[PDB]
Amino acid sequence: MPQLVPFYFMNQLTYGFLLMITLLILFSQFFLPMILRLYVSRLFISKL
Amino acid sequence: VSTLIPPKVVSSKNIGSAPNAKRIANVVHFYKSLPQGPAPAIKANTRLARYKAKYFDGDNASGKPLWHFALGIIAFGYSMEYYFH
Repeated sequence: MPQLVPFYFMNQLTYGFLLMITLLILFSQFFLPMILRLYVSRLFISKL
Repeated sequence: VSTLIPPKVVSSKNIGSAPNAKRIANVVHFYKSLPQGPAPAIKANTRLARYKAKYFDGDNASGKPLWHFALGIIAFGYSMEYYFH
């Protein structure tokens, strides 16, 4: 199958694993903590 | 005999009850409170702050942006089909 046999396996795969590391960092430092703002904000609202 | 001096001494009723904690919270929160919050998102400008405003605001979540977003990717590969064929 040409979609499972290019010669570009390592080329593709390099760009692929780069996307994973990017997203991991992106979630971890940015996007997960902005939901945690919703959680904490709710608990402060809970206090008031 | 001569009355004791407690009734005329007060100085720890201000930690003595629970709404003191709430009071010191809501003197800060409400005193510097705004009448209304700032924003429900508004940036994406380039004639696309309108795209976000119509579709990705709190006003509605409807299938129109989905269709639009789908169609962009369809337009890419459909043109490329004739680049491949």
